[PDB]
Amino acid sequence: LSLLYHLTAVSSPPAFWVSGWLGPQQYLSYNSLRGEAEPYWEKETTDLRIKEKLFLEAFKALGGKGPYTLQGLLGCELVPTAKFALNGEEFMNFDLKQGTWGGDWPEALAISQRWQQQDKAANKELTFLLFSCPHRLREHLERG
Amino acid sequence: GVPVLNTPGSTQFLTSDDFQSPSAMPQFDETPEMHIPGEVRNLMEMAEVDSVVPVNNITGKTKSMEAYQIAVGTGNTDKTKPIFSFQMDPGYSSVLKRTLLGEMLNYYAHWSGSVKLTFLFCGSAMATGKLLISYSPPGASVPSSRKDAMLGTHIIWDIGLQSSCVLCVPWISQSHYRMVQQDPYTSAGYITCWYQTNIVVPPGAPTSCDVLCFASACNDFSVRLLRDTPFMAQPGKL
Amino acid sequence: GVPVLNTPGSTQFLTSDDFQSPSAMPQFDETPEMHIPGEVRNLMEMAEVDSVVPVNNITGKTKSMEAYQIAVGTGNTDKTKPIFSFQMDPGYSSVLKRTLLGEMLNYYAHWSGSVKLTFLFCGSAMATGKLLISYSPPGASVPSSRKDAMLGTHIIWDIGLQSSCVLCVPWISQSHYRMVQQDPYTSAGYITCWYQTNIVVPPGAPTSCDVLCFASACNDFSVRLLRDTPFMAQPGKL
Amino acid sequence: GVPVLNTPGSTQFLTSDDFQSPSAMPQFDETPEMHIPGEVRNLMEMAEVDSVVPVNNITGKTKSMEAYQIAVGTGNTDKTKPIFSFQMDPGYSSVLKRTLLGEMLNYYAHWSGSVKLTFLFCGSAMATGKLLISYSPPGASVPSSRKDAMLGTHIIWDIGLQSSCVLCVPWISQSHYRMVQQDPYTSAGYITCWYQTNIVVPPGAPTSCDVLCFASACNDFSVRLLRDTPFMAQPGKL
Amino acid sequence: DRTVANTQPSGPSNSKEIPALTAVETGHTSQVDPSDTLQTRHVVNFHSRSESTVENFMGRAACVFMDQYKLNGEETSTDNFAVWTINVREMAQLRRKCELFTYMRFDIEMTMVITSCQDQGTQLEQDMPVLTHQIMYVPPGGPIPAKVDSYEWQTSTNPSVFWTEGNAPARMSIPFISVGNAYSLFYDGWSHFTQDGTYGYTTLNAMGKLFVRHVNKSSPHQITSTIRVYFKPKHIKAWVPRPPRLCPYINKGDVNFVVTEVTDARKSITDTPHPE
Amino acid sequence: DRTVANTQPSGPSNSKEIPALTAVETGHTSQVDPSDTLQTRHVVNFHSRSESTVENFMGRAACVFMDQYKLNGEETSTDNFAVWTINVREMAQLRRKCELFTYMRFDIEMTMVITSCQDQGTQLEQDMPVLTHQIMYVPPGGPIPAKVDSYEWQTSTNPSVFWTEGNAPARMSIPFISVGNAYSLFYDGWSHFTQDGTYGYTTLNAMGKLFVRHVNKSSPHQITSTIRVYFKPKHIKAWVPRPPRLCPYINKGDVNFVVTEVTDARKSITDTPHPE
Amino acid sequence: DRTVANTQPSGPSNSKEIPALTAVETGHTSQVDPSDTLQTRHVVNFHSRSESTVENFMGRAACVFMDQYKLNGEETSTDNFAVWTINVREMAQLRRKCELFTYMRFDIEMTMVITSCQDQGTQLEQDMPVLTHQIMYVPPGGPIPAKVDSYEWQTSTNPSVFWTEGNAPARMSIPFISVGNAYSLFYDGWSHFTQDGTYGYTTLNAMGKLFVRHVNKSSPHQITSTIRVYFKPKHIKAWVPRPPRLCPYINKGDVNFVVTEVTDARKSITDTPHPE
Amino acid sequence: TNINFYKDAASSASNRQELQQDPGKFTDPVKDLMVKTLPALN
Amino acid sequence: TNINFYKDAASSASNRQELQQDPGKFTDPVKDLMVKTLPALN
Amino acid sequence: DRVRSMTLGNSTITTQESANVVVGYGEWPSYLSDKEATAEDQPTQPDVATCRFYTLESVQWEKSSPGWWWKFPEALKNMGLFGQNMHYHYLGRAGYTIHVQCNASKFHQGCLLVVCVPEAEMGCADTSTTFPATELTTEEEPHVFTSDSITGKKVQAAVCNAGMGVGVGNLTIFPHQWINLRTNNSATIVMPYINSVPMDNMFRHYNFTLMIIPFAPLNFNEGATAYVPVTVTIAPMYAEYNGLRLASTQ
Repeated sequence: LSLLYHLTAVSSPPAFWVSGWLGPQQYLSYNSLRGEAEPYWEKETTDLRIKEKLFLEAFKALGGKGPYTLQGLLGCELVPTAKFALNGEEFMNFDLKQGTWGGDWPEALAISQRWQQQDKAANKELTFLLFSCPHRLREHLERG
Repeated sequence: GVPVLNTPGSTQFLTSDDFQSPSAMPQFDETPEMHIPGEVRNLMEMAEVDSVVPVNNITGKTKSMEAYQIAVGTGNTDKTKPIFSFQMDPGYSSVLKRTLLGEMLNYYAHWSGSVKLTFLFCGSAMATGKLLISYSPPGASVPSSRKDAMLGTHIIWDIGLQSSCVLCVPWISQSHYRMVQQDPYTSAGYITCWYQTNIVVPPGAPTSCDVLCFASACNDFSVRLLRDTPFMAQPGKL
Repeated sequence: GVPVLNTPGSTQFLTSDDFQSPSAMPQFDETPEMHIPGEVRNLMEMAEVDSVVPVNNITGKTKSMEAYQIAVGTGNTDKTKPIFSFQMDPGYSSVLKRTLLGEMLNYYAHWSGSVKLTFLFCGSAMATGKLLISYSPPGASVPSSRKDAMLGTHIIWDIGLQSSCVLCVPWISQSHYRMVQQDPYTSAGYITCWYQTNIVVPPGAPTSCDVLCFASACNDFSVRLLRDTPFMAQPGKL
Repeated sequence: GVPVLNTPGSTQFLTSDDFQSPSAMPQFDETPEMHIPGEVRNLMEMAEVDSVVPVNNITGKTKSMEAYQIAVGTGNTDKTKPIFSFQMDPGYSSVLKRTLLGEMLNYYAHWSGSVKLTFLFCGSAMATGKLLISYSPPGASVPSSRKDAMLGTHIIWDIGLQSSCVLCVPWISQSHYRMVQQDPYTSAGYITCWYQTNIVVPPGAPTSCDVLCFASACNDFSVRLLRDTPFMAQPGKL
Repeated sequence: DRTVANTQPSGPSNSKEIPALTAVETGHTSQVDPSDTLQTRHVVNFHSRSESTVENFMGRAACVFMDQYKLNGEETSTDNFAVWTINVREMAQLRRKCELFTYMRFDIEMTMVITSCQDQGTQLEQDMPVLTHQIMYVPPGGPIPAKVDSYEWQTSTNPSVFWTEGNAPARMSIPFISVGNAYSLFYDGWSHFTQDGTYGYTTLNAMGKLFVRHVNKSSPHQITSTIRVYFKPKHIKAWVPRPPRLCPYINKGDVNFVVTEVTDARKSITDTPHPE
Repeated sequence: DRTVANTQPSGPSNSKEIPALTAVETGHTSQVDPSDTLQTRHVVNFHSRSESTVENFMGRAACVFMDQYKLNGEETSTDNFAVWTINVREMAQLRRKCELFTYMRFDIEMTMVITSCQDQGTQLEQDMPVLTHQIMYVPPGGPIPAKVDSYEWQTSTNPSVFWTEGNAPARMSIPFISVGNAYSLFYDGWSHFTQDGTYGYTTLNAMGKLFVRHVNKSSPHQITSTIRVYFKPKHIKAWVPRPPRLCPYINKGDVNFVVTEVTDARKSITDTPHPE
Repeated sequence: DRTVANTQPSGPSNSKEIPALTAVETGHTSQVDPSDTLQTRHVVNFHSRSESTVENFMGRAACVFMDQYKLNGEETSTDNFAVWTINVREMAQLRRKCELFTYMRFDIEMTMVITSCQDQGTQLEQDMPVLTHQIMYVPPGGPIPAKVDSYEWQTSTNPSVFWTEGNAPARMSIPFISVGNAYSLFYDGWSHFTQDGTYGYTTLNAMGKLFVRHVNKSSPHQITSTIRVYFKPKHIKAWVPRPPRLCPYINKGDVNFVVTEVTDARKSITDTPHPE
Repeated sequence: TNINFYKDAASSASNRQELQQDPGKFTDPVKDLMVKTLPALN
Repeated sequence: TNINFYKDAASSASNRQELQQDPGKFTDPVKDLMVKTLPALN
Repeated sequence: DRVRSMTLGNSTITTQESANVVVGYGEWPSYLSDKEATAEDQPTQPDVATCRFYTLESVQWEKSSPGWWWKFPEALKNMGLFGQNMHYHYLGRAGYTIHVQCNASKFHQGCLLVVCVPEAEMGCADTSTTFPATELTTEEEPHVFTSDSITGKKVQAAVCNAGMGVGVGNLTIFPHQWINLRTNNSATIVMPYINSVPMDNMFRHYNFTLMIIPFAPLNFNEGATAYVPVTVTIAPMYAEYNGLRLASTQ
């Protein structure tokens, strides 16, 4: 199966919301207003709060004042899969080796550097993708 | 004895230190060193070697021999479209990485020097054409027409007896060293190939020929800052 | 091996030590050093540069461009009153601090040398006057009249073609070095400006002109004891 | 004092270090060194000494004096069968180990040089014969016939006044040093003895004579990497 | 060690030479000494400016990285290793000194003053052996650890130092790791050529990351170590000096600031703090 | 330190000299500089390749052995000592660097960054003295320890280093321990002459084993130490360079691999990551 | 460092010179090289025997004394100090190397790798300061300690070293302490002139005792330290070499042995381990 | 730096200062000299 | 390496560099010279 | 020059369109020097008996051919006196001049990386296990790469990689000569004796692999010769042989 959190946020709105799909079925519906991982749950809530803070800092990272609908497909397929899209177009990906986001888009490097400024955020993403996502996938497969 | 003060940087295992150390086997008689051919003394000597570039990263075409072959064909279709187009940085560009030059750079953090891209024609001997390969320095977008390509640095390759014309891209970097990693600052230009003239082939010759790009390094090429390669990413114990 | 005794001051990270240390990257090829213009080799070279002094620390006038402008005017009102009056110490005086000379001193604990205060007139070219700027050495109170000002060290500045007359205050310190911090001992004197003659302006010229003070350092200027600047006072992680 | 940085490999007891150390008894008057005969200065000098080889490892025959005696006899039976057959490696071969050369090698991990196997006849003086002893280099199987033995390196020993002909096996190793331990790579050849001519004895002379193999080392012999001997395997405190 | 220039003897002067009267509008700081504008004595000044050089000013080592990495159990996370994209900006004390100059070519001594303190807890009975700490400088673009026990800690080519707690802090002289010929403490340009992307010094002088961890695999009870990386810029070849930073630093990626007064406010332009 | 060759000045050329037009089919990489194919300026290049030599590339010390050996009670087992058949292959970081060359003659600095952490348990009250660790290199073919208290730890001839925790990691320069004149990082042959047996580098360059233990006999409560042997290949005389390893390593005895893409896949042959 | 003698070139020889045919009955090992008995090529051999000298063979330091001395309470006994009548025989690893030679004149480096581990117990809460260990070499005939706190530990003339746990192991170079001009590793004679008394090496080379203790008076809970004395014989002037010991050692006072096979038994005199 | 404090040659420092290279081994391995200006084949 | 930092001769380093050997002590101990080429007995 | 002639031993190789001869790493083959020697067995040096171009079996270059690899010291077993001396000698040193002849008309498209990779340790299709010798060494036919990933207890002949888990296109660091049918009708790589040890067993040790990997698949229009072979001839110049003993059962 393939676990995929559909991270999404809007700079000028539900400011931030996650749609965790363990397979084609959706199992997690996180929202910024609630601040909790509404369908173990505490750790996922903390991780998604970190992701929400990263998305807010990414919104601050973009120089343009126009709307920005940031999206992402974070997860692991049992292999980590990180694909971030700005305004509905993929712009950056998280390199596991170098352990940092990037792409040809200038906004990709701006957001990657802004998230790198956050304390251990790149390694938080490394733990989330390489370790936390497969751990949650296996735990949910055994449980369900 | 002699008064000595333990300066900062003591009782530490710096990974990049050249400190001496007592030997495990004193007065050990090492095997006499024979003249083994191929004494590599610099990693750039390995980078300097023309190495086939997987230009064609298309899905399925990679993890194969279609990755290295640039499909150059006899046709009127998409001859004002690039034969290939990638970024010049051997470090983080998916095309120029994972080769002698690219993997050599990936073991470092800063690189410099001109890159020679040797384009070897693999087709029929009767096939004749002209391919214009252009390195565009950063500051503008990737070339979208051959008109935009000839403005920058370009080489016109006449397919023929040599058929291995090399675009030795220059060093137009703002800084002395570029960044191996994906850095928008001090990034390299873009390599785009176009059809100066269509490769005319006789009826007996195949229409679709191939091109192999060879990334190598010049006498001007150098790297500065050592680092662990991000390519490996060892999962665990072997 | 050689008998060595661990003297006091060993296994310690003194912040002001010049001990050697193994390099992280041995035989690292640094980028060749180009002749970048502006090679600053002493911090006093930066202090020596005339730097506009926020003389006018009045509330509201600071955090603005009114802080640097000394408002010198054409009038009979308060012409026996100082144009400005502050303390000479660039370190702790609110006026002479937060500038090249002042912030340069704030990074140290002891300072010495003559301070040049260059007074640049910013007014109409038709405006003409005389401003008497006086450095009074410590021992008495701040000058309250121009009569008390001319007793000490003073310069009479004739507003004109130059209009940048500099009061290069002398070194009348009892000790070789003064204290950067607010120390009653070995403190500096006071800088007070007065109207030697009223600045007469034509009807077409504005009555209220301005003066900019530039704190700089002479060839005699020096500092002795390094310290962390009290200006920053970092709250926490950035 | 002098700033010193504790390099990696400090505060460690490397077993193979030549570091100096303060003496327990300073200015100790050692007993004057007399010229004791037998000054052994290299362990290979001990290896170079012909040492009787327990070729006959047959059960019961070992832990005895039958281990060293190679039983060479006057007969037509099994004269196209090897007189003895073992592996040339003094390190891990059960035959050539546990002797001066073999135990000398067992204290090391890499060895090199030609081995002289001196074959001393122990029989009646009237006995006369010819024994063909062959070292076969690795790459093929152990010699199974004298025809396969004479192809490699062989020596024909004419039993007589000398009766101590030595097969000085050559150094046909692919590498400069072989492995003392049981390594399929860079292993040595095989020593096999055969009856070139049957040892004819008079009726008064005994039919079954003996041969003693002496493993020694040449001037070309050397070892490289020190190690603890696997022979001892101390169980516990003595 | 050349000392300051001695104040030359001077007397009364009514000449047409105007030392004080100059023009700072020209951009030239007046080179007048006290003798030039005042009558002074001949004093042989020995006030050496040796400690006032950029080599000595930057010679003082100041803390640049403060983070708390932890040793605890087998539930390895991102809190067991300290991650730092090596940049002077992190701590303001040395950031202001470096941002006193636009470009500085220097070899940087990195001293790791690791302070390990057991985290306060109900159970602290543990008696752990002396903790060993690995401080690895990952080159820019090289692989970075994902966990405290990842393959990236096997430093085949990445420089690293293993330091045992209680010894001298691990001091490693990192050479001039810059693609250019200097370190741009300020970079007025952008990350990308399209005038977009990241803005500031962070785009250039992309020094590789530094990862700190406990070489000890685990600890019966959690122990938090503060890495406290201090930087000593030596072999300074600073270029284009800049005024010391006025506004307090807010972020380590940009010079973005909350507007601050030029200097401490005073009651009046004629207000002099003086004894009564 | 010889620098790179300076780009010679060049101008417009319509000659019959074809620098770009060459034949890479010959196996010769074209030696053309930018001046040869393009009109360039005369720049005196000082980009030294000192850190890009095999001596410096292999000079960086990278971890090669990670194992956890334990101190606990009197029930001695195989978990109280760490066993390693000394081979670069174990950790991939330095394995790839070494497998960038077929043969390398070098003296190898072995630094043991021992990190002792008490194993998490119900009772951790113990206050053990400073742990001493013995790191013995058993020569190939020499006796190897069977227990933590075996006779083989009495290093009569086997090299060994006793290191006290908290000091500088134990650095021992092992000399060129090879039967041949180089280390075969790749060995396309077999172990035995019959074209059978073990295949790969493991047959040759049979470096002797390394055994690590706690010189302290026992500990009131179990303490796990991570040996973390790091290798620094110095005095490199590398021969026959090889491309850096593409596929991730699966085993430390063979180069056996799961097929990997030549390089990162891209949308199309004309796909260039560029700012919009 | 003189290398091995190069194999001289040789060709076919039918001369009356019989190199192979010699007489080992004379007690002379044949000095024939491969050239003498076989046709060989001229190879310039550089196989140095530097590491194969008695200086280098004995240079490897091997453990010679293993004992457990304890720190506990005030009930001082004989278990608080480790006693050793300094003799190479104790541990077989170096005993075999020394018993490869009849007489050896050498200065002996004595390295004490003390490993202190708290004895497993119900209560281990203690937090003892860093243990200091005294290693005193009592000269032969000098007073020896009766308790851990006896007057003999006051080393007025007996050599001693005080080592703090966690530092480099205490290495003391003991000089040539022998009444004679060498050390008799084997002594075929008896202790007394009446052909009685003690037999073996123990009678001569009567090296003085070595006593190891904790300089710390007591410990809240018992801690056992393993002294692990390792010997490095340097400045070797070995005389009369002997074959390496075949039978496993049984006692450290005599060479008394349980009969062992000459070598590993093999199926048949014609049995060669070879690939099929 | 050049001073060696141990007699063993394997105990010396890394030869970082030694910058030698022969790219003609791998970049110009052809038996016959191939000049850049001259045509490579015929 | 050759420098001795302690006055005691027993404190010096191991003489690893000293490679001397006289195999004629044990491999050629006969009183009369035995030439390899010549027959050993008579 | 395009035309060339190599006269090594009895055999003679004539070429008309061959590219420049590549010498492996720039070192011409030569006999093992006495300074560089480790054995004192007086090795035999057959100047022409063993140092001659042995023509291996012709291999057809197909449109779908991934590539091939020969283990040279091994491939030449039971092929002339070089193989006989391999059997009869424990040690062996030789410098191999590999002329790979792949002739095609002017209407044939394709290019082969004919690279001699010293000690090209191949990977296994099932990584856990190790392939037998019948999968690496040529067994009545050269071993052929595979276009995609393969499984089973065989050599991982995936032409996707170089066979050692490494990039195939990066193999040009090793001595090589491309057979471009436009230019090259043959490739000439002169590899010296390349090994860590001065001499090694020629059956136990595989000195190198001749990997002929078509980067551009052979494409030809109909009517042209479909059977385009890739012959391999190898001349072991300076074929030294130490450790003479009984012939190996290989």
